[PDB]
Amino acid sequence: SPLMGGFGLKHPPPQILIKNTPVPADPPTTFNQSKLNSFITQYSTGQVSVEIEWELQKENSKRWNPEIQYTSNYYKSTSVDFAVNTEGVYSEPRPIGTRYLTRNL
Amino acid sequence: SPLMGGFGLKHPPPQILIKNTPVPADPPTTFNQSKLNSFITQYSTGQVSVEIEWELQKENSKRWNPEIQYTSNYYKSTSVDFAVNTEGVYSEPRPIGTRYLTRNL
Amino acid sequence: HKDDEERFFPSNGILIFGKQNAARDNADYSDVMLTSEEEIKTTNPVATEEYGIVADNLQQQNTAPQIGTVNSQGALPGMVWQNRDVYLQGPIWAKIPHTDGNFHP
Repeated sequence: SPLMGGFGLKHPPPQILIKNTPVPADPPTTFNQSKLNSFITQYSTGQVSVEIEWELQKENSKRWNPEIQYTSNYYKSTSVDFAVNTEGVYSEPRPIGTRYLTRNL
Repeated sequence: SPLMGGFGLKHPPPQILIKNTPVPADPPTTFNQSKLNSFITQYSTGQVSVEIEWELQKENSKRWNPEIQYTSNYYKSTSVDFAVNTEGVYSEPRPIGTRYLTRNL
Repeated sequence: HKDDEERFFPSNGILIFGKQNAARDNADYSDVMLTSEEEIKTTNPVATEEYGIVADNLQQQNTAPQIGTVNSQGALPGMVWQNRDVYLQGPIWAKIPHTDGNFHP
């Protein structure tokens, strides 16, 4: 199990390598064996979609009293947590763990 | 809609009336027209089961930031909320409402 | 214990059963029944002895080699061992705690 947390996979999601294909600038009109180092300055943009299906383990608990749940703070604040501020900057105010429900050992 | 909250029903769950059938003590050996007022002292005990099926309206929300959730307090305390104390007395420490998730108007 | 040391036992490393009518607290040695796992001497280290000896430094022509006594040794590759014996008076099963990881549960 990976030490910084998560799922250890023998065959994880493969690395997806992307590169702009080099587009040479105008080569000389006399042949030169040297590799071309004059390239058209270039960048690419696009959209990337990743869809992950997760399987869930539903809690089947006979605990009587209410559990601890992750909740947003009810009290007023200058900005909404996990939202943008007045400058458009999205921020994550705290690290949300995963362990809130309880099980017996 | 009932003012103290809940579901207004034209035909609510019917009243379930229960009574110990009177068991007369020994009547006199000569006829008396008067209604009997001497009864064997009596009480009944038993188990009652009520099963209610509730339909749920699942939240279908595109809210980005986390919602307010009802949660138990994480901090230590003398007793567990919504549990029994050392004397076996079950107590409800607070009134838990129902409105924690959010909807747009 | 090792060979010819039946009188020795680990202080809290054996199952100790009480004889009939043994006191709950401060029962004498004659009132209890010490178990012995001497059968696993062949594979398991003696409970009251060190696992082995490891080097504690790098010997040079000016520094004599130093050895460290291993009093606690976790799992090493190639290690083999026997479990504790069961007893007529002893437990049969235990629930493996529901955890992410266990070693030889």
